[PDB]
Amino acid sequence: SMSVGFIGAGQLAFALAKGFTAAGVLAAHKIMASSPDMDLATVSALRKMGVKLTPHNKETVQHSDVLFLAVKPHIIPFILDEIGADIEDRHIVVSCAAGVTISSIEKKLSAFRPAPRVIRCMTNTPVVVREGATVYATGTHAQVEDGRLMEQLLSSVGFCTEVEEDLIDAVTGLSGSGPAYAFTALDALADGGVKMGLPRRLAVRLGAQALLGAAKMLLHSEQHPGQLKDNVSSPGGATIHALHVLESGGFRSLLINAVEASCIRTRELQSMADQE
Amino acid sequence: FQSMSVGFIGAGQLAFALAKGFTAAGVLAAHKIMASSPDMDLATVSALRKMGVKLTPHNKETVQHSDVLFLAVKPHIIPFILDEIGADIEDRHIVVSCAAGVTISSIEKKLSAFRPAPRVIRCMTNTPVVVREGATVYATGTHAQVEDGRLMEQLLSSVGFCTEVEEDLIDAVTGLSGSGPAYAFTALDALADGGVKMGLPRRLAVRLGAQALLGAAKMLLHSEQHPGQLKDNVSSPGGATIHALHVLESGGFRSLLINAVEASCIRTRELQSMADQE
Amino acid sequence: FQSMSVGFIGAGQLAFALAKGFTAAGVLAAHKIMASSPDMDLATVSALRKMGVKLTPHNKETVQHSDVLFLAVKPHIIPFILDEIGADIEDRHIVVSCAAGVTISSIEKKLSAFRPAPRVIRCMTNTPVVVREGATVYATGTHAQVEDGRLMEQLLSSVGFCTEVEEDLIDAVTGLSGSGPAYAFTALDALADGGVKMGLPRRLAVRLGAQALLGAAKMLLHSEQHPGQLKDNVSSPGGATIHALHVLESGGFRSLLINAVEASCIRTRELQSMADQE
Amino acid sequence: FQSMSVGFIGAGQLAFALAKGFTAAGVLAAHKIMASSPDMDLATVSALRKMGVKLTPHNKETVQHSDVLFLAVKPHIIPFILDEIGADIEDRHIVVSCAAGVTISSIEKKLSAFRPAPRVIRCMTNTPVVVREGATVYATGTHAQVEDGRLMEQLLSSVGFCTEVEEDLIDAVTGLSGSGPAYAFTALDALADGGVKMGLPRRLAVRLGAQALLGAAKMLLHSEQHPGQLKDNVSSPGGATIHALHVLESGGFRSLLINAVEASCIRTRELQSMADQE
Ligand SMILES: NC(=O)C1=CN([C@@H]2O[C@H](COP(=O)(O)OP(=O)(O)OC[C@H]3O[C@@H](n4cnc5c(N)ncnc54)[C@H](O)[C@@H]3O)[C@@H](O)[C@H]2O)C=CC1
Ligand SMILES: NC(=O)C1=CN([C@@H]2O[C@H](COP(=O)(O)OP(=O)(O)OC[C@H]3O[C@@H](n4cnc5c(N)ncnc54)[C@H](O)[C@@H]3O)[C@@H](O)[C@H]2O)C=CC1
Ligand SMILES: NC(=O)C1=CN([C@@H]2O[C@H](COP(=O)(O)OP(=O)(O)OC[C@H]3O[C@@H](n4cnc5c(N)ncnc54)[C@H](O)[C@@H]3O)[C@@H](O)[C@H]2O)C=CC1
Ligand SMILES: NC(=O)C1=CN([C@@H]2O[C@H](COP(=O)(O)OP(=O)(O)OC[C@H]3O[C@@H](n4cnc5c(N)ncnc54)[C@H](O)[C@@H]3O)[C@@H](O)[C@H]2O)C=CC1
Ligand SMILES: CC(C)(C)[C@H](O)C(=O)O
Ligand SMILES: CC(C)(C)[C@H](O)C(=O)O
Ligand SMILES: CC(C)(C)[C@H](O)C(=O)O
Ligand SMILES: CC(C)(C)[C@H](O)C(=O)O
Repeated sequence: SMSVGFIGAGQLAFALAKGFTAAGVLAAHKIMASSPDMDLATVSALRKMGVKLTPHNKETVQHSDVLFLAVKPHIIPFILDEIGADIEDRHIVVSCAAGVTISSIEKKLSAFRPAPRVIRCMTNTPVVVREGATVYATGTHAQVEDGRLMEQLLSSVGFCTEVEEDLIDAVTGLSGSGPAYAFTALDALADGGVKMGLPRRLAVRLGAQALLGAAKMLLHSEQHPGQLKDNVSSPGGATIHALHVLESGGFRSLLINAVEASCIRTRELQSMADQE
Repeated sequence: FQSMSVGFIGAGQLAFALAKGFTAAGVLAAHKIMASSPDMDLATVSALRKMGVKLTPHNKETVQHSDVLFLAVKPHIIPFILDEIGADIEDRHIVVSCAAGVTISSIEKKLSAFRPAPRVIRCMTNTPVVVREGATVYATGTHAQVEDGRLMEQLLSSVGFCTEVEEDLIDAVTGLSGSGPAYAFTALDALADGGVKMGLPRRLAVRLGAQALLGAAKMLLHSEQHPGQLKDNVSSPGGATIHALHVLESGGFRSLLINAVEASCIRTRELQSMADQE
Repeated sequence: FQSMSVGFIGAGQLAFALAKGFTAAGVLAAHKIMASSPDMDLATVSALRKMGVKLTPHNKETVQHSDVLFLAVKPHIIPFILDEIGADIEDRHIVVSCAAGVTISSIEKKLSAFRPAPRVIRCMTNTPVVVREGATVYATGTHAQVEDGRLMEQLLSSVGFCTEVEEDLIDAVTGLSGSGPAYAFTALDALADGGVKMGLPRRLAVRLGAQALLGAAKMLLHSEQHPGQLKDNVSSPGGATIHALHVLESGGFRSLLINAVEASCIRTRELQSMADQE
Repeated sequence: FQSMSVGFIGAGQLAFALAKGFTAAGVLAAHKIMASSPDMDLATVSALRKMGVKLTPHNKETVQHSDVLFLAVKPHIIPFILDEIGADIEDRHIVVSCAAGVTISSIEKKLSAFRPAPRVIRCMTNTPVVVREGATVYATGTHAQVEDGRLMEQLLSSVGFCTEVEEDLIDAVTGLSGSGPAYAFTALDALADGGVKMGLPRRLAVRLGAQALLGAAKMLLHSEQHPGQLKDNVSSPGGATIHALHVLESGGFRSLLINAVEASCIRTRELQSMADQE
């Protein structure tokens, strides 16, 4: 029954729309997405899914019950000025934009109607295979059932939980950027397999299966990742020799550096936006 | 395969992980599984008992019970248990060695002193078979029948990915997907430390980091695109992800994971060469 | 036994540390202990004398006094004193070698040239036996009776942790708990320097750093949880500890301690290889 | 006093650790302790309840129960609970803030708006109070009576080392002994990895590494000698320990621990600067 809109018909709109329709929670034709350029590739893929496309953001707003903001963060103020007069009391406005605060969104929208229902979320591209990692925070006028509705919807495409808004920039550096850390690691592990004599295709398949299985083990275990590691490492054995060379390069410190750098850049960009 | 009895020589981490995976998959009833260990007071033995798996101190009883016999002892114990139960191997047995490094030829040579034509398969797997997401390769031995490889692939596919390989790939597979979960646990612990540094509670940071790794791995498995293209899709221009990828690159992140696979593979080969010297 | 007599061949640091621990524990009166060194002017010799330990320059006299005979000379002197005292070993003697690296085989070979069936135990301990918090492992030799191992474990448990191991673990134990105290002394000196840099008086910084290390070690010994979980409990999100852990990780702190255990273990094995060649 | 009543505002890790230590020491019966948290479903809340500690969601009830009132909430919550309970502080109350970074000045300013002359003590402790081996410092506030400091030192000495300091030392103490246990847990995990690399079972490696750290720390606390002298006594010429110390030095081991104390102390000061601005 629910009509869903995406302002911005790009990578994230495609990923969510694919996940929602694969989950069977939405019919593709009950989704509408808008972008200025109707000839983009993401738009073609959405079109082939059966999603409704239009260049006009107002049509997306008028179609939608739940309205996702899926444009780049510096575009958010422009489209809020554009469609703010079109937001109705029935709308739930879900901002997916990195860094952009609920306060900044409500300030724009409240100049039109007084009580906009805003939810901010951070998700990631694996919603496309229904294994996303999603957090959300509720705005000033978001009703209790608004947050419940959004958790049910986003749980259909992965993990979803409510957070205080002040955690979301850190979540962005961990699970928002996290898939890229994983793709980098998987490319490098495959190079390692190839160096040691494996065909590339097998090395890619085995590395990716190893990462998936290990992540699932941790999610299903009550034990600390160090204990799961201890269970792998036999005394004198192959694994503990390999963990040593990771440690000698400061492997752990690089991943900490990465989360920190993505979080800090997220905060720094929003600081630029608020100054502007 | 209801007519199939499965046994484990060794009742430790891998025997538990496989028995838990097989029974969760429904391909084996736990009472059709027997496992043996000289220490019936181990945490893995207690876990196997509560599953319904039959337990005995005596390896000979495992052999007599089993059709498919998994060798799940440490690699240096393999020649001792081959000498112990070699005279008990029957024509019906398929011997599946899971031991790192240990060659099919060394196993066949030991068993053939007792009865010619032992049916031997060598595999390398990993602990995530316990959640039915293992990564398993196997190589068939000299006297393994064609049906033996198909049978073993059917059984091991129920607990994850499984494919046949030439034996000379297995030591490298060991360094990639055998040791792989440990690389992942290390990475996930570090990613969680990063989440905590930036203000997340530890439990949430662990959950999100693990989910991000799982989802990305599944994306790559289900996509036709290169990991670099999927990575390019994450990084917006000027954005948070590309800033983070730069600091990974500045530390030689990629080279460390190459070093790891290499070090595990080389150690695997080194240990077997020491065993072959003995 | 409260009638048991104990001897040390080599009245140096370890003989002092064990004798101090045994007597502080009350398991031995100092007068049941005899120690021998060629130089009766050593400081360790004077310290033992003040405790009430019997001293002599003659290793034969220590052998005649003793039931349990500790060998506490430097490893390259072990063959020399075995040649000197071998004809004086009796049926009643338990010979306990504390020497790093020196194998039970090499000791039994020297002593068996004089008299068959020497009862030999090899141990590795560490200096904190002086405060009854040592870490000790032992392996029993070919002719040690079952009660010899139990007696030695009872004695050494009075001054710290003590457990039986296979002899092939002892060189690795040497690199971990034998050299271990030196790693801790280095760490405590540096932690104190950090406290001083941030404005603490040296005496307070030393006291707090050592207390923190002691308490943390005791927590781990008394906990069922992984050290990573205990570390996670210390680290509040965004907080001081997680910031400090990051700078440790950026320097490869963990890899340095792995390097250290490895280097001590490898050196221990290399030194014994040189002795065996000679 | 055996009539003294103790309260914890914030029934989390530190409240559990202190309550466990106080009761294990016998200085307080569990029923003289009350702790409050807004979520009565927390694991720390259940652990305290099993010990016999009184629990309530209402911070006012803890204040009414208590003579000595510990503030054991996260630092940014301190101003919130001072506003909540300030009108309930009485002449009899000793308010002991355990919060990292939070100054006596800021606490006395909030409480004095309700009632003049609050008796305030600030402390910094660490988690090993749970095994009665904490490291604790305290500074007395403007209106603390002389016996208030003595009472607090007597109480906190029951669970470890405790001494009075000037308040301007506490942020540095935080970086040394407050974060200290986490440095030790990291070191012990890595030492165990080294033991495992060289062939030790994990459980034995963890046990020996922790015992070595504990014993070394106890040696230093009981010795009059410099940690460098104790280190010198471990290092035999040409031997295993001095080889291992070299590889520590080549990685700048000492500098990493200095970096850590500094980073924790600086972060502690920075967090309080942010609070003071707010
Ligand atoms: N891609 C992901 O997996 C995730 C992205 N996000 C957030 O989602 C938002 C979009 O990310 P992507 O989809 O990656 O960027 P993208 O660049 O692929 O798509 C952006 C879309 O906005 C469209 N657009 C530009 N100007 C517009 C306007 N005036 N009106 C309407 N549409 C307009 C562009 O044509 C394009 O279709 C960003 O704020 C990003 O931070 C958050 C979580 C993960
Ligand atoms: N743990 C893993 O994830 C994987 C392990 N492997 C291989 O599986 C084998 C076992 O690995 P884990 O189970 O991790 O070792 P583990 O040490 O947990 O279990 C070893 C078992 O062998 C038993 N055992 C010792 N001597 C025995 C004897 N004479 N007869 C019967 N049982 C005896 C021990 O009591 C213990 O139950 C090794 O060869 C390892 O390389 C292969 C791939 C993955
Ligand atoms: N110091 C420690 O905490 C530990 C030391 N060990 C082992 O204990 C043995 C000695 O260690 P330290 O006491 O540190 O050495 P140390 O050099 O302090 O004492 C060695 C003693 O042997 C004496 N000695 C030299 N030639 C002798 C002879 N011909 N007959 C009798 N005594 C003779 C020396 O005079 C000196 O008193 C070494 O093999 C060392 O590996 C093992 C574990 C811990
Ligand atoms: N954990 C340790 O070993 C040490 C901690 N500290 C300090 O102790 C304080 C707490 O440390 P942890 O116990 O580790 O924190 P924790 O987070 O484990 O426990 C904090 C407790 O405060 C409770 N809380 C939250 N809002 C509250 C409210 N409005 N009223 C009452 N209780 C409330 C939480 O529910 C939780 O039970 C912090 O200021 C920390 O700096 C100082 C020295 C050592
Ligand atoms: C799975 C593997 C054989 C690599 C194990 O982790 C080991 O190190 O022995
Ligand atoms: C998901 C995320 C917002 C982190 C995106 O990958 C970006 O870098 O802009
Ligand atoms: C004990 C300490 C206050 C340093 C805590 O571990 C933290 O990091 O907040
Ligand atoms: C205890 C030990 C044998 C390791 C001594 O410290 C040495 O280096 O010789």
